[PDB]
Parts: sequence; structure tokens; C-alpha cells
Amino acid sequence: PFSEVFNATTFASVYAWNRKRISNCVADYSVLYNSTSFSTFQCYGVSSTKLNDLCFTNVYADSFVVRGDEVRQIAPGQTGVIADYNYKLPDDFTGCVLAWNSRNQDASTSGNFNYYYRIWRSEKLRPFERDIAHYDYQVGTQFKSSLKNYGFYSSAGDSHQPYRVVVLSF
Amino acid sequence: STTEDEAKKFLNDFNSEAENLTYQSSLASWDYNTNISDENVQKMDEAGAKWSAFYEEQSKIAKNYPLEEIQTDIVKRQLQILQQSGSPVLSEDKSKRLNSILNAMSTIYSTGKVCKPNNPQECLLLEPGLDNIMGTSKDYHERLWAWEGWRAEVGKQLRPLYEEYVVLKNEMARGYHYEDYGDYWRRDYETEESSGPGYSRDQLMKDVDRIFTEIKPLYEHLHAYVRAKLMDTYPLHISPTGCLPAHLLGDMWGRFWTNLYPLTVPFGQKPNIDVTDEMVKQGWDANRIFKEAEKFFVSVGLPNMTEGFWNNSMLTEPGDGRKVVCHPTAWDLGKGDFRIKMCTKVTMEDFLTAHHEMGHIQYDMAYASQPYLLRNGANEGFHEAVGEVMSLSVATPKHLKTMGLLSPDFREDDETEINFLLKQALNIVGTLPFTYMLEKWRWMVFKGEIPKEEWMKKWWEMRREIVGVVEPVPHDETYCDPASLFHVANDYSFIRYYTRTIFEFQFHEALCRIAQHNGPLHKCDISNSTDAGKKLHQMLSVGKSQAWTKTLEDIVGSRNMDVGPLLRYFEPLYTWLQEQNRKSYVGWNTDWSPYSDQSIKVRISLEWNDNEMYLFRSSVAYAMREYFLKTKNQTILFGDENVWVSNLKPRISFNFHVTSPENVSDIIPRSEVEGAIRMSRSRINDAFRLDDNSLEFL
Ligand SMILES: *[C@@H]1O[C@H](CO)[C@@H](O[C@@H]2O[C@H](CO)[C@@H](O[C@@H]3O[C@H](CO[C@H]4O[C@H](CO)[C@@H](O)[C@H](O)[C@@H]4O)[C@@H](O)[C@H](O[C@H]4O[C@H](CO)[C@@H](O)[C@H](O)[C@@H]4O[C@H]4O[C@H](CO)[C@@H](O)[C@H](O)[C@@H]4O)[C@@H]3O)[C@H](O)[C@H]2NC(C)=O)[C@H](O)[C@H]1NC(C)=O
Ligand SMILES: *[C@@H]1O[C@H](CO)[C@@H](O[C@@H]2O[C@H](CO)[C@@H](O)[C@H](O)[C@H]2NC(C)=O)[C@H](O)[C@H]1NC(C)=O
Ligand SMILES: *[C@@H]1O[C@H](CO)[C@@H](O[C@@H]2O[C@H](CO)[C@@H](O)[C@H](O)[C@H]2NC(C)=O)[C@H](O)[C@H]1NC(C)=O
Ligand SMILES: *[C@@H]1O[C@H](CO)[C@@H](O[C@@H]2O[C@H](CO)[C@@H](O)[C@H](O)[C@H]2NC(C)=O)[C@H](O)[C@H]1NC(C)=O
Ligand SMILES: *[C@@H]1O[C@H](CO)[C@@H](O)[C@H](O)[C@H]1NC(C)=O
Ligand SMILES: *[C@@H]1O[C@H](CO)[C@@H](O)[C@H](O)[C@H]1NC(C)=O
Repeated sequence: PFSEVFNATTFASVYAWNRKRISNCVADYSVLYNSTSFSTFQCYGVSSTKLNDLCFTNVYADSFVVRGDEVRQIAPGQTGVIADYNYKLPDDFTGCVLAWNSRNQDASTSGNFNYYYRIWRSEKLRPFERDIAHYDYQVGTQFKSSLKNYGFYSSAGDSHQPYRVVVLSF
Repeated sequence: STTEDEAKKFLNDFNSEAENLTYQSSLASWDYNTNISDENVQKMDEAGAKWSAFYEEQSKIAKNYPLEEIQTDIVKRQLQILQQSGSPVLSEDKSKRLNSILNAMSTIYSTGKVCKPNNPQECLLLEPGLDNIMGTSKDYHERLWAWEGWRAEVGKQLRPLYEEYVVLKNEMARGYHYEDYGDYWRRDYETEESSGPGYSRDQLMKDVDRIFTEIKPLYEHLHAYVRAKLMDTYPLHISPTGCLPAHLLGDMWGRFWTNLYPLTVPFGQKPNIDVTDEMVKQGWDANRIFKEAEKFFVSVGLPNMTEGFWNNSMLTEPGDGRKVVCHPTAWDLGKGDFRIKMCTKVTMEDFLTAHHEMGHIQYDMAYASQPYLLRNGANEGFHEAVGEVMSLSVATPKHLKTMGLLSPDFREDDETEINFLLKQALNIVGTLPFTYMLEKWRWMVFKGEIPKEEWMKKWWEMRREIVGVVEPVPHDETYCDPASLFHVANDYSFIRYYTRTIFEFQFHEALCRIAQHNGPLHKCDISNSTDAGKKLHQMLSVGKSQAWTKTLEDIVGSRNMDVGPLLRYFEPLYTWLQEQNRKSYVGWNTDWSPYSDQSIKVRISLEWNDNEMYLFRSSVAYAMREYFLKTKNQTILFGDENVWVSNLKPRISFNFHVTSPENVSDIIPRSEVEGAIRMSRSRINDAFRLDDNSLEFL
């Protein structure tokens, strides 16, 4: 709910996201409600209306630039490359997920290849754990990196456009 | 671990590295096609080189996964697509020779010229020059010059290139574990359904034979009507019983009969539909045309055009100094990028072409959710079938009336529907025997059922028997008449145009049944039909994830190709043609030719190879020269190329006739040639050391 989480110039990749711990009391949530710039504001465990008066011990905010068609994978309870090998949410989730398009900042005409995702892991990720280790994996008869970079072009559809996703955790 | 997991990992990595290269290649191709320059050729060449090298390499790894140990259908289909096409087993010199042969054939087709007999400096290319004559001229002799100069100055160049091309392509297809190149072309329609046996590659041949048998009577009646109308124009050139000459069919090859419409129109006093003036009025531009197409597709429930479609597509010719390719194409660039490149004029043809290309784009965004290998049509006919059935629904006069382009005072009588159905049939029914016969000839050329010494003989036998079209000039093995077509000289399969029409009219009948249409099928509009659009979107959503038989059964209720919807569409035209062809002869004989009545039959009675045939042609030319000098006091330089030989038995008999120099349409009368033979019989019979009894000269 802070300004520096949602207005950061550089956002983290999905495989190595940025978690920010918030323990203040300045949380009005009216900007998030009435911004009308969020493509996804659906969340679970709370009604998203009694959020202003309720208090919590700590608030954890994440940040990734996943593609448009894997914003739905940030929900709990389904598969997908982001949901399995990247950021994974537990079945009992008591936070909120916010996402918006970032074609003007994270896409270019020649392509923006600065954002990476993990294509394969040895085992599925447990909820709320992160791995940054650069390793190669085996396909066919060749060894190649497990981190593939997103191809973010300006002349691409909404499913292939960058989306800055901020996930609150209470 | 298990091979399914390894195949899934390989396919995931291939997709992740493949949308990248496909999108980069598509962007380079778009930058060339909307901005033609030498700088943009190299970028496309580089991007295509990277994509092709990646594809052949990944097919080489893809061959390492055995298909018999995969249970998931999607992985099976993706690996089948990857393993079917890749790097051939051909050696580097043979592959270089094949590439050089293909480039030579394309260059000969694109740069061949035909020069006038009177003006050697007036040489005409095919696309602006000879196509205009073949589509617009009503002169028998000019059309004969254009038809005979082509296939002689171009097809004779393409004959040895095609002879080497057949061998090289058959070797390449045998390297892919196929019987020949025809089997490799028929691999598109092969499926493995879960329930029962699937579609085979021989089943395609059996099905197209059955479909042609079913369409034979309607084509026979249309042929009889066109012959009766083409007897008025060109009198004393068409037999009432025989085949139609190949150079009077509206184009160079007789592929479409649409240019015969001014000659074969019923009820010429009735004006046809032409709303082009109504869009010159009311301020219509290209944007209005494409917005109306988008409105039509929204009316059935299909999605809107994307925001990037309206920004990135080239809907008009650029006002600045940018050279573009003015061919209407719908582009699926990848990563959700759909564009249309077309130079839209304010015309009805451009309106219907916009609806066609928007149907292509709708198919693309429907199957965009599939994996990259499966993002195509169900077979090669489905895309064009969807485009033509959208164009069929849009072009109805009721749709134009509710669009405002047609005045409410316009009344649809029975005469206007006959004109519309005949104009449709000259493009739809007239092209089906030609397509079937050309694909049949190519299939038995690749299979080996036609030997190399019978190519033209079998070509003009099946042209007479199947299409009902006779050649105006006899053609020996020096000619290559199929190679004079674009698709044959540029290595393009042709059966997609055959299957497109059948699938298109099947889809039309299904969607008009769903839309609760009660009238005749040619007056059907699927606008505002959310059920028809729902069924169509269920069809288009599965691109190649399942068999095309299952998709066809899902949309039309039948697993097989059925031409019954096509015959039901043209039923009023069939009834009218049956009523008109009561005083005419329906059908044709394969014996009449334009040169048949004036030819003299020569019997050989006894080493008569091609050299003795050249000597005989020279003797006949000398006798012609002597007769014309000593009888009519005229000098005419008859040559061996002016003596045409037909019905050549290897050593038994043949027929010959003489044509004039500088005029291939001027066949010398048979009495004059007989008098020339009887005038100079001594030299002709002394050139081969024989008497007059052995050469009968009947
Ligand atoms: C779609 O197509 C595009 C085409 O551009 C392609 O983008 C390119 O991706 C590759 C692969 O990720 C990028 O190359 C990597 O880039 C950085 C360094 O790049 C800097 O310099 C280049 C100048 O060329 C700049 O463009 C760029 O912005 C950066 O400033 C490194 O992360 C990578 O090096 C690692 O990988 C190499 C692979 O062999 C190793 O040789 C190398 O040593 C590095 O690996 C090691 O790194 C650490 C070393 O200590 C270690 O911890 C690790 O374990 C490991 O051993 C690499 O060079 C390239 O820049 C992109 N090109 C652009 C942006 O123009 C996309 O990849 C492609 N997408 C898909 C999905 O196929
Ligand atoms: C059409 O293509 C030409 C090249 O043939 C483009 O001109 C290039 O523009 C880039 C970007 O400014 C320059 O770096 C190049 O040097 C230019 N090349 C040449 C040969 O001048 C041109 O921009 C293209 N036009 C459009 C509208 O895209
Ligand atoms: C069915 O589609 C037709 C066009 O094919 C629409 O008909 C016209 O729509 C406009 C705009 O709403 C009206 O002003 C006209 O009166 C309609 N009729 C005619 C004869 O032009 C129609 O709107 C569509 N149906 C629905 C329910 O939207
Ligand atoms: C080439 O020969 C044809 C056929 O002899 C000429 O065309 C006409 O032929 C008819 C009979 O078929 C004659 O009655 C006409 O006199 C011929 N000429 C014309 C001008 O109609 C044709 O003229 C000859 N020449 C060319 C250049 O095609
Ligand atoms: C399609 O676009 C038009 C014009 O913007 C809009 O009115 C309509 O609601 C859109 N349809 C759908 C199904 O989104
Ligand atoms: C399309 O172009 C308009 C007008 O320039 C612009 O406002 C809009 O953002 C563009 N849409 C895209 C790039 O998706």
C-alpha cells in the first residue's frame, strides 16, 4: 500500500522477486480502490471492503513482471510454469494481488529481454520460497540455462505484454 | 525419467525459443512488405536463416523421441509435426541442385516473354501483358498466339528443369519414409483418430475421385451451356459436340471461367449487384470497410479486432514514398500480433476481400491459445474455406440492403439469382475439374504411373476426358504445359483449392441450418446468429490439437468430405441449366480437335525415330513451298516447325497438318496439302527409299 512499492522505476523478475516488509500504520487503501488502473484486483480471505479497519502483524509485498496470460497463475490452486517453478502461493492465502499493464515502461520496438523466468526445476516450489541459483538443465542431448528471458515487444497482444504484479501478503 | 516428461521439456524449450524467432522473422518480413528496399531484404533473409536452421536442428533432436511411447495426444501431435518436416537426407550437391532448379523455374516463370509474330520488339510478360489478352480478348487468333507463345517459349524451358525436379523431390520424399513426393504432399490430411481407423493418404485420392464423380453432371451441364454461348462468339471454331479449346476459357490455363461471364451471361438486360457507387457516395473509406467487417464478426459473437490491429496493419497504400506489395494478406506475426496488409480501394471486391482477411485473422486469434506447432488450420483447406464462407454470407443482397449500400427499391427476381449463381459457378464449379485433373496428373507423375515419354500425352488425354478441354495445337514431349502454371513451377500443392470449396460449402450449410434460415442456400446470411458464431468459434478454437475429421464432425455433423451442400447451393442453377440444355448436346467426345478435321493420316509400312520424323517434316515443308510457288504464285517459307504431328504411334501411324508461318491459327486446307503431296510425291518417297504403297497418305 506504499508509494515506493507500486511506483518503483525498476521491477524485479519473477524468479527473483522483491519482498518488502511493511509495519507502519499509513494505509488508507483508497488509492488502490479508486485508482482504476489495476487490471486485476481480485483477492481472497478478505472482502476487499473491510480492509481499512482491520490490522495485521506484518504486510509483505512482492513484485514481478510476468506476462499477461500468467497473471491468472498468481492465484492459488492451479498449475503453470510461473505457479510451479516461479512464485507460488499457498492454498490458504490471506492477501491481495494487484496487476497492471506496463507496455509503456517494459516493452520496446526491438524487444525488451531484461526479464527472466524459470522454465524448469527439479521439484515443484513450496509456497513462499525463492531460488536464485543459476544452473543448467537437460533437454534432448544439450545443456542449457533454466532461466529463459521474456520477449517484450511493443507491437504485441495483451497476452504477451508485460504486467507489473504486486502481491500483498498479510 | 519417462519419455513423456522429456518430450514435454523439449517441447516447452522449443516453444520458448520458437515464438522468439518466428516473431522476429515475421517483423522482418512485415518491414520488407510494407517498406520495400534492399536493406529490408537482408534482415528478412537473416531472420529466416536463423529460423530455418533452428527448425531443422530441433527436428533432428525431435526425431530422438519415439512416438509409440507417448500417451498424451497434444505431445504426440507436436512431435509428429516436428519429425515429419526437417533436414532432408539429400546430399549437399543434390540439395544445391534442387535449390538451383527451383530458383531457375521461378525466374523463368517470372521473366519469360512472348513476342508478337509481326513485331519482334513487342515482347509481353505474362502478368500485365498476356493475362490481359487471355482475360479480355474475344479474338481467336490473338488468344491462340498468347496461348501458344506461352508453353513454347517458357514451358519448353521448364521441361528439363521439371524432369530433374521430379527425381530430386521423389528422392527427398523417400528420405522422409514416403513413397513419393505426392505422398509427402498428401501427408497433410493424414490423421490418427482415437476411435477406429483414421484418415489415410490414399483415402484422400479415393475421396476426391468420389467428389469429382458426384460433381460431374453439374459441370457437364455448365460446360454445355458455356459451349452453346461460346458458339455465338467464335463461330466456325467450336464443335457443338466436342471439347472447348483451351485458349477460349477466360485465362491462360482455363483455371477460372469468370472472364467468360460477359459472353455467357443470362438476362444481360438485368444489371448485376454493384454497390461501389453507393460507397463512392456516403463517404466510405477503407476504415469504414474494415469497421463494417469487424461489426459483422461481432454480430455473430466473434471477438473485436485488437487495439494493435488498428495501429499496425496497413489498410491503405502509404501516401509517402514507400513501395509495398499490393496483395491482400492476413498476417499472424505471433505473440498476439494480428495485422492485415492490403491496398484497399473503395470497391465491392475490396469489401469482400476485407471480410475474407478478417476471417483469416479471426481464425488466427481463435487458435492463438494453442501451442506453437498446433497454431494452424485443421488442414490446408480450412483457412481459405472459413474466409470464403464469411465472404459468402456477407455478399448477399439482404446484407447490403440492411447496410444501406443497396436501395430498398431493388427487387430480387428469379433472373438475378440465376446471374449470381452462374457468376459464382464460373469461379467455383469451373475450377474443380481443372484442380482435380492437375493434382491427379502431378500425383501419377510423382508416383511413376506416367513415364517421362508420356507426360504431355497423358496431360492432354486427361484434359479431354476430365475437364472437357481440347488443345488447339498438338504438343509433344518437348513441351511442359503444367509447368506454365504458377503453382507447378513454384512447388505449391494444388489440392487445397479442391478441398477448400467442399469444406466451405459444408460449413455454409451447417451455419445456415444453425441460423434457422428457411430459404434457398444462396440467399443466406449468418449475421446476428450467436449460435452459428458459437459453433464456428468452437471449430476455430481447436487449430490442430485434434483430427480434422473430429472438428468437421463437430461443426457439420459429418466425418467425411461431402459435396452435397455444394450441389444443394447450385440446385436452382442446375434446374435452369437442365432447362436450357434441351436443344444442345450435354457431354463431349475426346476425338474432335481444332486441327483434327484438316489432318492427313500417314501409315508406316515396312527405324522411324525422331531424325526420320524431322526429315519427313522437312519434306512436307518443301512440298508445301513447291506447291505454293508453282500453283498460287506465292512465296511462303514453310518450315519443319510449321508441320504439326499428332497421334504418334511409335512405329505404326501418325496424323499431320500444316499451319502457316507467323500465324499458328491458319491451318492449311487438307485438299491443298494433299495436292502438295501428290505434286512432289517422288522426292518424299525417295527420301526414305520406299514406294507409294507403304506410305498410304489417306
Ligand atoms: C530472444 O532473442 C533475443 C535476441 O536478443 C535473446 O536475447 C538475448 O538473451 C541472451 C540470453 O539471456 C542474453 O545474453 C546474456 O546477457 C547477459 C550479459 O549481457 C550484457 O551484455 C549484453 C551485450 O551483448 C547486453 O545486451 C546486455 O544488456 C547485458 O548488458 C548475461 O546474463 C549472459 O551471460 C551468461 O550466459 C552465457 C551463456 O553462454 C555465459 O557464457 C556467460 O558466462 C553467463 O553465464 C554465467 O553467468 C554468471 C557468470 O559469473 C554465472 O553466475 C552463471 O551461472 C553463468 O555461468 C548472456 O550473455 C543477451 O544479452 C540477449 N540479447 C539482447 C537483450 O539483445 C533472448 O534470449 C531470446 N529469448 C528466448 C526465450 O530464446
Ligand atoms: C523504410 O526503409 C528505410 C531503409 O531502406 C528506412 O530508412 C532507415 O531508417 C533508419 C532509422 O532511422 C536508419 O538507421 C537507416 O539508416 C535508414 N536507412 C536508409 C537506407 O536510409 C526507413 O526508415 C523505412 N521507413 C519506414 C516508414 O519505416
Ligand atoms: C441484426 O443485424 C442487422 C444488420 O444486419 C441490424 O439491423 C439494423 O440495425 C440498426 C442499428 O441498430 C437499426 O437502426 C436498423 O433499424 C436495423 N434494421 C435494418 C433493416 O437496417 C440489427 O440491429 C441486428 N439486430 C440486433 C438485435 O442488434
Ligand atoms: C491468321 O489466320 C486467321 C485464319 O486464317 C485469320 O483470321 C481470320 O480468319 C477468317 C476465317 O477463320 C477469315 O475470314 C478472315 O479474313 C481472317 N482475318 C481477319 C482479319 O478476320 C487472321 O487474320 C490471320 N492473321 C492474324 C494476324 O491473326
Ligand atoms: C467491440 O467494440 C465495440 C466498439 O468499441 C464495442 O462497442 C463493443 O462492446 C465491443 N464488443 C465486445 C464483445 O467487446
Ligand atoms: C494505438 O494508437 C493510438 C493513437 O496513437 C494510441 O493512443 C494507442 O495507445 C495505441 N494502442 C496500442 C499501441 O496498443
